[PDB]
Amino acid sequence: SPGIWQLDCTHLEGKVILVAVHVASGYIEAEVIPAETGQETAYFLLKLAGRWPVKTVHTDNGSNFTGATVRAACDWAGIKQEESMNKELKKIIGQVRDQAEHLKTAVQMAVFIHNHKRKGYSAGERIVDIIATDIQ
Amino acid sequence: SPGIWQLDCTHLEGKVILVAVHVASGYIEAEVIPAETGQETAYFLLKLAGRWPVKTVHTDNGSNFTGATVRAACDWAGIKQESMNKELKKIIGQVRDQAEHLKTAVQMAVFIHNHKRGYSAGERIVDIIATDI
Ligand SMILES: OC[C@@H]1COc2ccccc2C1
Ligand SMILES: OC[C@@H]1COc2ccccc2C1
Ligand SMILES: [Cl-]
Ligand SMILES: [Cl-]
Repeated sequence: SPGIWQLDCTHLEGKVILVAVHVASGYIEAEVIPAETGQETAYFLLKLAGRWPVKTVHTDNGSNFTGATVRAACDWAGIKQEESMNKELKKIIGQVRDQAEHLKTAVQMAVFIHNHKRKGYSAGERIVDIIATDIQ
Repeated sequence: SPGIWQLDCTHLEGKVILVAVHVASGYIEAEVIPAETGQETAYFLLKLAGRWPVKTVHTDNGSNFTGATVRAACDWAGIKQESMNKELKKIIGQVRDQAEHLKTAVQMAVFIHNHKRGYSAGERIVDIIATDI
């Protein structure tokens, strides 16, 4: 389904990365966040939902999903709750880590490479095709 | 034209907001940044280009575009530098009180702008890009 995303966390270098995958396409949005808290998780969900039509997010249901602020953000945005990438994404982060001072910039180089890679169609072309198909 | 974006800056509450508009659809990505510098601008362009197929960005050509780091980010990403805004500050206005931080109001405003509807800016951008594919 076009509105279904999976959010997972991954840790690198003492920092927390949130990785959202659009399940049907393999497109990703990812960010380094200062801490895995309710407030940061809510803000990430708000940003994601402002950019793509997010109906359902599959999460690990952990501690940063149980609070008032996340619940409020999901409610406000119209979002409901209901494997390879974390490792591949880390592999690309690995490949590019030295070219940037900051982990955040390496992570965004990795999002770029992941979504443009053509192995065919890229994940970028796949997401837009599946959503344009749904609108029509 | 599907790969053409316009980036501008706007200032509110002592902070700097970067607003990228996909010119053919009116779809926006926007962020609050800690300063209008070469490094923050290059990182914003890198994020944008990893999410949407950005071929050309129209900028104001100011100081934060003249440096080594922006030039490098645009080169690396394949970007060249050859209405949907005033509304934004007005939506930020409407939602400002519901968020402690300006950043969260700006992202409420991006959501509202892109979802408002016979098509939203979100539907228009995906229609335009799917067609070009
Ligand atoms: O009422 C929830 C709104 C919209 O989403 C967020 C996200 C993070 C922090 C605050 C809020 C307020
Ligand atoms: O060498 C350019 C790359 C890709 O983009 C950015 C953006 C900000 C800072 C460094 C870099 C490295
Ligand atoms: Cl998480
Ligand atoms: Cl600017």
